Amino acid sequence: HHHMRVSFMVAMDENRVIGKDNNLPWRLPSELQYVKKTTMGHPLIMGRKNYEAIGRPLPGRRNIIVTRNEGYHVEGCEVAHSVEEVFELCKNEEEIFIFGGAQIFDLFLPYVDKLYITKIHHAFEGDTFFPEMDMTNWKEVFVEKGLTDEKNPYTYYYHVYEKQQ
Ligand SMILES: NC(=O)C1=CN([C@@H]2O[C@H](COP(=O)(O)OP(=O)(O)OC[C@H]3O[C@@H](n4cnc5c(N)ncnc54)[C@H](OP(=O)(O)O)[C@@H]3O)[C@@H](O)[C@H]2O)C=CC1
Ligand SMILES: COc1cc(Cc2cnc(N)nc2N)cc(OC)c1OC
Repeated sequence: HHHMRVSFMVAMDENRVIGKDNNLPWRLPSELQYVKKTTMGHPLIMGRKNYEAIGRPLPGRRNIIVTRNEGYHVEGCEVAHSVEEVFELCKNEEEIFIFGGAQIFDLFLPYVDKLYITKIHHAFEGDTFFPEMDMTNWKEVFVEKGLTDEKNPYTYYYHVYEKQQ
């Protein structure tokens, strides 16, 4: 139905960990620079817990917060309460980025077209995971080594996948 391309933005470890105590388990500013680069001028779709961990709006992108809380408001952000209400707010967007966390990944699971996933080669302690996925009809179309250095102390790779509709 939806006219906008539903994309997933995620970084996860060797065991699909994406979260530790409502926080990222690693510090990788270069990966965030890639995220900022890839997502510029596009909607970011965030579960309320994800947004509040980030703490403030992110520049040059539509910020959309998913919550059941009907009284919930945030400055320079937009609040949706259902997948459909998002599709409404995004009815004229070309591409949209589901940005997390896990509950919000689960929610949009059946709608994903494209998949921007950063794979990190390390086993972090974590409580929050990226959902298991049926990769039938999916094709890896891109992969490249991330920048490892003093400020980015881990080995990671940028993967992009596309569902053959
Ligand atoms: N490594 C990565 O790429 C990423 C990691 N993370 C990490 O993941 C963790 C957060 O994930 P998680 O705990 O799942 O939190 P979420 O970001 O998914 O927040 C879930 C919230 O969204 C709202 N919500 C959930 N389902 C619905 C629904 N069906 N309808 C309306 N609103 C709904 C609820 O908000 P409310 O209770 O207010 O109504 C719920 O508390 C953190 O550790 C974070 O740092 C997050 C993004 C990316
Ligand atoms: C850009 O800053 C943040 C980003 C994220 C989520 C995230 C991080 N990386 C990737 N590849 N995908 C994602 N969805 C989660 C955060 O929570 C701590 C952030 O705050 C610093």
